[PDB]
Amino acid sequence: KSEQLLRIDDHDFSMRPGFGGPAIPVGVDVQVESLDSISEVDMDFTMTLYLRHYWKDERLSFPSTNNLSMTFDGRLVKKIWVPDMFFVHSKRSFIHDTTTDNVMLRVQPDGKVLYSLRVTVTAMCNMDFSRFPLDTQTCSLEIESYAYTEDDLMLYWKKGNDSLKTDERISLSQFLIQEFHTTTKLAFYSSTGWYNRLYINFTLRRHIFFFLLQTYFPATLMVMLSWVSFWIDRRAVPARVPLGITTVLTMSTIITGVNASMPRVSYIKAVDIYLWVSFVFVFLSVLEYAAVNYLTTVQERKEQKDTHAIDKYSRIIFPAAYILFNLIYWSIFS
Amino acid sequence: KSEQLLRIDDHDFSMRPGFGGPAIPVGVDVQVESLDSISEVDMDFTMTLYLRHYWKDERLSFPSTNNLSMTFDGRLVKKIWVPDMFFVHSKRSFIHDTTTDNVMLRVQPDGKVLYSLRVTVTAMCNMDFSRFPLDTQTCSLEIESYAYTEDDLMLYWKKGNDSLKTDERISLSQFLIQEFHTTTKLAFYSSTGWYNRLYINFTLRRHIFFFLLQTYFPATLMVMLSWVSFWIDRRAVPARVPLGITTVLTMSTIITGVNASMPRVSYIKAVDIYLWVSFVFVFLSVLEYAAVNYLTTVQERKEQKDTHAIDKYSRIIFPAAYILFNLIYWSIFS
Amino acid sequence: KSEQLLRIDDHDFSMRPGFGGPAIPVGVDVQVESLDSISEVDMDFTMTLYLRHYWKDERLSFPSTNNLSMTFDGRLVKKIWVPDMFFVHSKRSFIHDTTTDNVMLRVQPDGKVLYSLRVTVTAMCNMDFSRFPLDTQTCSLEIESYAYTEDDLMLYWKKGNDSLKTDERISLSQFLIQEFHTTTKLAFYSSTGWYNRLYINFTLRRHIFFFLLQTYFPATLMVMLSWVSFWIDRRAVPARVPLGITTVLTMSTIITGVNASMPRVSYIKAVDIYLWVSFVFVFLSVLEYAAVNYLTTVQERKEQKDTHAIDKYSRIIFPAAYILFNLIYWSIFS
Amino acid sequence: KSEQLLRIDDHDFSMRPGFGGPAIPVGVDVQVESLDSISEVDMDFTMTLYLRHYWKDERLSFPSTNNLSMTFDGRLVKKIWVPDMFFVHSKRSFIHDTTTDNVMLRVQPDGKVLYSLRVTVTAMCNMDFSRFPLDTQTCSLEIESYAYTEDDLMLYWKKGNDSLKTDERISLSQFLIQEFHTTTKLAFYSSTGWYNRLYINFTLRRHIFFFLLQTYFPATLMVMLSWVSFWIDRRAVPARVPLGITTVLTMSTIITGVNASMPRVSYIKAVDIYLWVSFVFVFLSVLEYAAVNYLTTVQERKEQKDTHAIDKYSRIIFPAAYILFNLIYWSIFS
Amino acid sequence: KSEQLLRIDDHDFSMRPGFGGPAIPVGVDVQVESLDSISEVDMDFTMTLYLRHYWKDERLSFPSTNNLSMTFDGRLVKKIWVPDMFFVHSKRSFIHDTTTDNVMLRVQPDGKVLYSLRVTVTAMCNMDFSRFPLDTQTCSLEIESYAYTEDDLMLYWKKGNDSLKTDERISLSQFLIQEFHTTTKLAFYSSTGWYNRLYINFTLRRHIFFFLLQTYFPATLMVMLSWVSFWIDRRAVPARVPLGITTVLTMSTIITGVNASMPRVSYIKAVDIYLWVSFVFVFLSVLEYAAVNYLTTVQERKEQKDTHAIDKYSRIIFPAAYILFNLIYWSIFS
Ligand SMILES: CCCCCCCCCCCC
Ligand SMILES: CCCCCCCCCCCC
Ligand SMILES: CCCCCCCCCCCC
Ligand SMILES: CCCCCCCCCCCC
Ligand SMILES: CCCCCCCCCCCC
Ligand SMILES: CCCCCCCCCC
Ligand SMILES: CCCCCCCCCC
Ligand SMILES: CCCCCCCCCC
Ligand SMILES: CCCCCCCCCC
Ligand SMILES: CCCCCCCCCC
Ligand SMILES: CCCCCCCCCC
Ligand SMILES: CCCCCCCCCC
Ligand SMILES: CCCCCCCCCC
Ligand SMILES: CCCCCCCCCC
Ligand SMILES: O=c1[nH]oc2c1CCNC2
Ligand SMILES: O=c1[nH]oc2c1CCNC2
Ligand SMILES: O=c1[nH]oc2c1CCNC2
Ligand SMILES: O=c1[nH]oc2c1CCNC2
Ligand SMILES: O=c1[nH]oc2c1CCNC2
Ligand SMILES: CCCCCCCC
Ligand SMILES: CCCCCCCC
Ligand SMILES: CCCCCCCC
Ligand SMILES: CCCCCCCC
Ligand SMILES: CCCCCCCC
Ligand SMILES: CCCCCC
Ligand SMILES: CCCCCC
Ligand SMILES: CCCCCC
Ligand SMILES: CCCCCC
Ligand SMILES: CCCCCC
Ligand SMILES: CCCCCC
Ligand SMILES: CCCCCC
Ligand SMILES: CCCCCC
Ligand SMILES: CCCCCC
Ligand SMILES: CCCCCC
Ligand SMILES: [Cl-]
Repeated sequence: KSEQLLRIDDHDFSMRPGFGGPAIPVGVDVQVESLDSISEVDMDFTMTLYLRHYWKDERLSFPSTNNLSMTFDGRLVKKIWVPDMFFVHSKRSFIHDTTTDNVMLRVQPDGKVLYSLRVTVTAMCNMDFSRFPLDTQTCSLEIESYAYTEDDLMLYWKKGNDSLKTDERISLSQFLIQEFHTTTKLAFYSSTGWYNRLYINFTLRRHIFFFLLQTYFPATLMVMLSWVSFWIDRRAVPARVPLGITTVLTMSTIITGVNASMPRVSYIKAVDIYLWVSFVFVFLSVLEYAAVNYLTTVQERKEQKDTHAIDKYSRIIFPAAYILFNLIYWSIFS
Repeated sequence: KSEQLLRIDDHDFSMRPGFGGPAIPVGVDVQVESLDSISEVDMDFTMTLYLRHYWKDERLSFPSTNNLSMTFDGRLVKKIWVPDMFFVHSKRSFIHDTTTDNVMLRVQPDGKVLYSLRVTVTAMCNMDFSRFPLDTQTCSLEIESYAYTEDDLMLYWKKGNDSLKTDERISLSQFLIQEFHTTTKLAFYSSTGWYNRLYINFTLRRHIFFFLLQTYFPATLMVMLSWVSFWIDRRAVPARVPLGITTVLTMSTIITGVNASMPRVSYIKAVDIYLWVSFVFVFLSVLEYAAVNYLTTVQERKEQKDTHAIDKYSRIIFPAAYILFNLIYWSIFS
Repeated sequence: KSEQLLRIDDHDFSMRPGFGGPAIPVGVDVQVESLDSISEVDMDFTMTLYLRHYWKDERLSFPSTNNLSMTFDGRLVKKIWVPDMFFVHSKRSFIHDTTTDNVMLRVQPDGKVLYSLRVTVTAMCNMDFSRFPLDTQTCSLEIESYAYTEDDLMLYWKKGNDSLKTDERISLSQFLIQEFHTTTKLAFYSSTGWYNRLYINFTLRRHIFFFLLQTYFPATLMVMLSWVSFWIDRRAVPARVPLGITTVLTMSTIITGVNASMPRVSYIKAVDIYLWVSFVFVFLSVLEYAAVNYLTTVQERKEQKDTHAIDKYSRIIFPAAYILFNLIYWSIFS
Repeated sequence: KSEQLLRIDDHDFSMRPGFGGPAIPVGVDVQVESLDSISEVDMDFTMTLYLRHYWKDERLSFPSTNNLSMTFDGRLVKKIWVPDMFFVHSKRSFIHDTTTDNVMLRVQPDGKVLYSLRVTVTAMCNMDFSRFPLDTQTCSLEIESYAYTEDDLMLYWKKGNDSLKTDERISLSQFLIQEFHTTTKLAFYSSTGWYNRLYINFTLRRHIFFFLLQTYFPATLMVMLSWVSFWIDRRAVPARVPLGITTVLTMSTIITGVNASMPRVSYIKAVDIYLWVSFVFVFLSVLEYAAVNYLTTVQERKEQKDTHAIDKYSRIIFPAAYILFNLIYWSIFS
Repeated sequence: KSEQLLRIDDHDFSMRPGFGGPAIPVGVDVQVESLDSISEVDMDFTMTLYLRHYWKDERLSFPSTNNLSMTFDGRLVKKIWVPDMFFVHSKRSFIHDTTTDNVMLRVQPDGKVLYSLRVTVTAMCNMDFSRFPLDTQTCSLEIESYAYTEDDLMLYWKKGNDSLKTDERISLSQFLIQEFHTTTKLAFYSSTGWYNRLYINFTLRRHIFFFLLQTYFPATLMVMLSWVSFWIDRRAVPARVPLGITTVLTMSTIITGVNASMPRVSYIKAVDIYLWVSFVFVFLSVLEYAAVNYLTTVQERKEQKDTHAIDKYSRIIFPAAYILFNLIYWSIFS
């Protein structure tokens, strides 16, 4: 029996190696397999990875006439001591178990141990959509011991920045992923003490040109089209009025569609500001012709009893104001 | 063996400490980690937290030459007595178990015990949307013993208002969170008796300006635009009619979009009242020109065989009525 | 040991109390905690409640110098006999298990037993939407023994109509709940025999005014607006034609939006009938002016080589027909 | 002890009754309780039913002074032999377990056994939507032994067509259910051999009138309305042009709404063909007036330097072509 | 007892057959039952299949007077050694367990073993939608040993390309499936070594004509309709202006609907390019008439104090440019 070579019943495996003395160091390596999904409304992401641990335990040393190691499955875990790692700020996770539990244990003749498992985790990530669609987001995954303070267990990256590997075909449907790196920091709990915590960081970005073409282009085109009325004869009322009222209707339908396609985030964003400023511009264009028509009718009635100056001034004033607004807007939001 | 220092087999752990005598006090502390989501249609919220208990049991005292404590995992729970807490008015919950069960047990040499676990819970919360989007909501989470009356188990906050801690980056996508505090109250069951119950309370609010700009602005702009027709010559029927009919169409499309974006709550809200009053105003504007045109045609036919008074009165009457309505509406709903 | 006071190993708990003789009566009480959700497409509802049982078993009597009872958790259930209740016509259910199983057992010194558990269940409910939104629905939850006929187990409400309690803040987002009561009836299975079955009944209703304002109002307003054209001069073709064609477009957009907001039920309802009758009315209004214009052009051409009678008759005929239709419709559907 | 009357430890229950000899027959009966849901996109359905088995095993015979049978729960299943049935072409299933496992076992004194359980299953069903909404679908549920060939286990319906029962109130929200019946057929696996397979069949249909009124009616009405322009004076260009352009807009909005309400199936259906033919008809109507106006302007200019024949021919040609198309279409698709 | 014929307790089943010597070969066969679903947003697919293994183990040989084999259920798996296969790049999987675990074991008298199970798996698949809807996708499923390198376990297809079978009625709602085949490749892990990996490949395609008719047809028809204005008299301003403004509105509504029906992929696709080029064409058509009207008004005013050349040139220039664009576009994207 392979389990009789290790004196399982001759040791108490309820206690850590080296109990009573200096803390036992544990090394960690991580391989990211894929990103599964992201949720903007719930502000969280899902990931699948391999987790590996390294430490030494003299109690597991066995005699040998060569240098071959023994491999075990997950059934041996319950008979020995292993680190109790958990993910911080996580919402749900589980360990794969098809066709059997995805757990492996390797023991060297001198007592070195390797412990590996395959897991999926969902973690929180606070997001800010003030500068949408030009916004940038940063995420992290956290690992910590649940019951062991730094005085008993010392947690670190096995090989520094080289302990993190990522799959070559990791990608997201609506985001670009960049700048993976790792960090460490100490955490304090008033109940027990200080703990070591490991981090994995990365950054997310959007495709700008797609959003530009979908949103900014039609509004600008509609604003430019609203200016055509300034060059039509003021005596053609049945041409002048329905032009403006149909332009307002088109702008309203565009805004409603754009709202219907965006993530349901209930606070002001930059695109909304741009759209509503364009709406206000379209509205003022109709007000202008209203004034011009009333003034012309009053003058004709008074005379009874050429280009109007308002149109001549508007032809210059409206484009200049729109250009100034664009310049300020793109200086603020880059 | 660490478990041989505690006389597990020398005691009956089916019975509470102090059985037959005064009730055993139990203290509680809670740390909120994050809010996960909220559902307005189902009226419930989800939360993740740490739960901690404190009590004393002489049966667990062990001799020691120092003052060091022993730490245990979840496997020891089934061999001893622990409080049976549960969440009241909850829909679902579970305990995290990756990479192993998130449970810890600490025993002092004098028999003091600390019991901590990490859990996610979904709880009900009745909501009222009468004053939407200006409404405010209050929520609470409840904790109670399942089988032990106050005569056997006394439940309380360990440190009063200081027993509650919240994460510094707790936030919701579409809500603002404020005013966390704790309370206690007694509950009565006719089957068994009286029980102690603990509460955790907080308040929710919306972003007003976003809803204002999305909903109230376009309706007001359309109502103001409908008034332009009063200043156009009454002899331009092909300009007067299509203006009004297109304004009605635009208002209808706006209302349909606004309905399509709101949570599916099937009873009257304030925003609906505002929108339909604006719709009625637009409708009356078309009726006005209908009357004016019929009267003018009748007068011309009678004569055959200047500004009309109706327009002159409407130019003043319509804005005043709209202002009065706004004043009453914003006095009622603040 | 508390379990040594009951002679567990001295009895066979695979057989019911009183085996071989008259059936053992069992009493039931239910407390409804909340309604969780409802699904109109799948026609089912979800509920959370406490379930309690009462019976007597002499085998569990224990000697005592006082009149105190013993309390047990769910671990004792597997060592004794308990009733095997199940929910009929249910889709899914489960028992809460945080922080431990929500089960309690109380034994009196004379052998009386109380057995309580907390459960969530989803049950079917056939619905008929013919009279939507004026429809009414009735639901029920059913409880029955799985393996025991009335000759072995007699099931009844412990205290008649007083065995049912409901929470004071039970509510649904889109429904009103009323008229809770209980009933019993016998059921027959050809495989085994007759069984007792318990019922819990309640009724559901909608908010009428919300649906009225959302649906019936705009259609009526559009039908009334379509009548304006009868009072405009027949010589203004460019005003008469686009009015009607835009009214048809507005009505079509309204119908499409109303369809987009309703539950996806694929058979005819009353609201659809009302909407399509209004659509037909709008369509006939355009046909009327088409005829009037053709007749006027023919007469002018013949003469070449005042109010038309059709308009004068239509002004009276259309409103009367619409009023008659409304009267019949609201007499049929109340 | 009831389990001591059956010599459990005196027999090997790892082997089928009659091992080494002729195959043991097993009879099956099924009672359908309800249909839970259907998914057109994923093409599958869900069902809840009772499953019952019948066979004889001499090893379970026990002496008795009467003819009473013994009833067992699911805990005895693991101690004896039972058939290993499974559902073929299924996606997921489970056995109900509230308040305990829904399993029953009945043993006669001569060794006859009845084995019943309550289960929910989701199964695949390939669907074809070519003739939607006039299409018809056929479904089936399949049952088979997992490890036993016909040489060891013979599976059949206990009572032929009478072994299938259905609930009197089984219904689906958007479908009609009819023609339940059962069949059997042999299946071959190259790995092991031949197996018996049982079938349960039924048929599904839609409500035709609802779809007719929702889809076909508005398109026909719009096509008929487009013909009005043929009877208006050709000199009223501002009435003729906007009529046609608004009719095209209305038709486009109707088609978009109809697409938005239908199941997301990405291949051509009959309703789409009808809608796009109507669209083409509307488009040709505008082209006609374009030609008429250009020809009239050319003739007036040439003369400078009555009803047009095109309108007279169109008034007859368009309705005849539409009627012919309808006749062919409804002859093809019935 | 059947398990006493195999000397279970006389062997250590924690170690592979042939331990210490050459690697043990294992053969694999797969039968695909159905495809369950696909997700374009999450880029993954689901499948159900049977998995079978073949190998030889002398430790399981038993004496026999004939050549009959013994069949076992899943309860024997835990008492012997079996290969630890797992799926690479998978998101979730599970083994069916109704009415019991779907596992079978067959042992020949000489020690040959067959091991079969039924499983459902969801796997990742990176997709590229640049050429949508004309795009093509390739997918694969991967199988590998979790703890055994090629030096200990040799994995291969049992019968080459004949080891893969597919159901005759496998289909997807919105895709066509073709070209199933298998491949093998070696993989390297720096932690342990080299591993054998098996592949299953297939290809996906769309229905082109459906997308053509739904998307490309209406845009082309609207572009062609916008050209009608070039043939109308330039003196009919109230006919010329609203035509163009309504054509722009119709095009915008079409684009919004098309966007509302497509999978939410946030980057540029070919269909978007086609739609926005058509939009630009419609916009230029309105600009043309604006210029023509201004020039005519200026000339009339100057004279005060026939066909215009712009229309004559446009009638030829616009269709030629559109044809050239179509030719280039369909040469690029085939
Ligand atoms: C809530 C933070 C300030 C947001 C400012 C938005 C201003 C937009 C006004 C648009 C007017 C048309
Ligand atoms: C149901 C509680 C009273 C709601 C009152 C709403 C009144 C709105 C009328 C709108 C008329 C256009
Ligand atoms: C299917 C049961 C009869 C439904 C009758 C509906 C009649 C509505 C006709 C509407 C015509 C515009
Ligand atoms: C893909 C199978 C043939 C489908 C034929 C559809 C023809 C519809 C043409 C509609 C033209 C407006
Ligand atoms: C992002 C890769 C290049 C995409 C090029 C799209 C060009 C489309 C322009 C449409 C102008 C109306
Ligand atoms: C904001 C004013 C709305 C009414 C303006 C009507 C036009 C006035 C022209 C003098
Ligand atoms: C008619 C004079 C020129 C009109 C266009 C002016 C554009 C000004 C942009 C700064
Ligand atoms: C509510 C009345 C609808 C018909 C009114 C038509 C206009 C009348 C002008 C005198
Ligand atoms: C249902 C008839 C459709 C064509 C009617 C065109 C108007 C005719 C006026 C005499
Ligand atoms: C012009 C005569 C009165 C027009 C309105 C008549 C309404 C009739 C409703 C019964
Ligand atoms: C003006 C002559 C009759 C117009 C309608 C003809 C309908 C033909 C349908 C076959
Ligand atoms: C398909 C042709 C589109 C341009 C036609 C413009 C009308 C021509 C009238 C002679
Ligand atoms: C000369 C006609 C000018 C028409 C107005 C153009 C304003 C927008 C220019 C892009
Ligand atoms: C009026 C001269 C012909 C107009 C149509 C020309 C089409 C050119 C396509 C290359
Ligand atoms: O309850 C606790 N007191 O400290 C810790 C926990 C859980 C997470 N590890 C540190
Ligand atoms: O069934 C009961 N009778 O009292 C209680 C319960 C459950 C919740 N604790 C108090
Ligand atoms: O299979 C059965 N034969 O009778 C019954 C069942 C289940 C539900 N209880 C009565
Ligand atoms: O793997 C198999 N070889 O034959 C069968 C199976 C499963 C389903 N029963 C027949
Ligand atoms: O952790 C590992 N080191 O090598 C492997 C694993 C898992 C998958 N098998 C090969
Ligand atoms: C009218 C558009 C101006 C854009 C300027 C952008 C400056 C970075
Ligand atoms: C016309 C808007 C009036 C708003 C008044 C608000 C008073 C608090
Ligand atoms: C025109 C509406 C008539 C409503 C009558 C209602 C009778 C109960
Ligand atoms: C114009 C509709 C004709 C319908 C004919 C139907 C023949 C079965
Ligand atoms: C105007 C459409 C031209 C299509 C050409 C296609 C060449 C393969
Ligand atoms: C829209 C503003 C017009 C101002 C006329 C004096
Ligand atoms: C805003 C334009 C004013 C023009 C004054 C003549
Ligand atoms: C819309 C009301 C008009 C009243 C004319 C007297
Ligand atoms: C409602 C306006 C009435 C005007 C009377 C002259
Ligand atoms: C819409 C019907 C008109 C009838 C003219 C005689
Ligand atoms: C339907 C109206 C007919 C009028 C006859 C003069
Ligand atoms: C729409 C086709 C018109 C043909 C004129 C000759
Ligand atoms: C398609 C109609 C042609 C008419 C010829 C005079
Ligand atoms: C739309 C471009 C018009 C150019 C006139 C010179
Ligand atoms: C783009 C058309 C230009 C025409 C020049 C006469
Ligand atoms: Cl006009």
